[PDB]
Amino acid sequence: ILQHPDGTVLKQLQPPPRGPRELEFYNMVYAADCFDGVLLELRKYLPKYYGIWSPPTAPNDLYLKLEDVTHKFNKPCIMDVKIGQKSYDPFASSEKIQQQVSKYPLMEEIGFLVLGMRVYHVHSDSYETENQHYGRSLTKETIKDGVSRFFHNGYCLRKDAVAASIQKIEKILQWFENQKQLNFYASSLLFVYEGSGGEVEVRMIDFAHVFPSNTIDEGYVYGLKHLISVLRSILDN
Ligand SMILES: Cc1cc(C)cc(-c2onc3ccc(/C=C/C(=O)O)cc23)c1
Repeated sequence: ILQHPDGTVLKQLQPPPRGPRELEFYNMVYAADCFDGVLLELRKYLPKYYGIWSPPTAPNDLYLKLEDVTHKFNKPCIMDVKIGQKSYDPFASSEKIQQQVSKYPLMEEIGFLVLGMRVYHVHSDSYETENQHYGRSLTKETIKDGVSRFFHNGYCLRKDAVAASIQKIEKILQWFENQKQLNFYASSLLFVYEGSGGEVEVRMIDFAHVFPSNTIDEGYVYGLKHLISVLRSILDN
């Protein structure tokens, strides 16, 4: 993720087939001739897409130019949460499935995985960051506290941002409960709230493993519902 002063991020296409699939996902959703109500609604929950971008002198080098969802924040607090029971896709080999399940064997049980967070602390005027190993450490016993950490600014628990997050996730959940044409594996929700101020963003990202489907995305829904339940329990802290 390259953050550009103009309010965008550049995301480099991952190696094939992942990068190409993500490009084609954005292209389908943001097709200027799209009249599919499901895809038109989905746009609300993605970063705005500004098309494929390559350096003037390097057409080999493929990026997605995307909206920087954090741009309108002063001190953005950022959490990336992978959603679903499976982070392997329907065409994974047995080895690929193990690779993926072994990354976090609780994925089936919990339905989400914190990929990281960046949390502004007011008292120190500083950020604390958690990496992939944080979320992968979390168990049924510690997931609630693990998520809570995102909404603690070193003085209070930001229950406003928690409530706002539930409300925005609910709209995404509603989108998933009214579509049976896409299934999303290893995709994430990006949570942003203002650390320095009620603004909150919850957007879907990471579409290297979105596939056509004829079913509800039950794994994604499970994850959304479990994540909401956790956030809801945090409101009782
Ligand atoms: C500073 C910072 C940190 C992180 C983790 C994400 C972002 C971020 O802000 N707007 C973002 C928009 C998109 C993506 C990735 C999209 C994809 O994989 O499809 C990431 C973003 C910004």
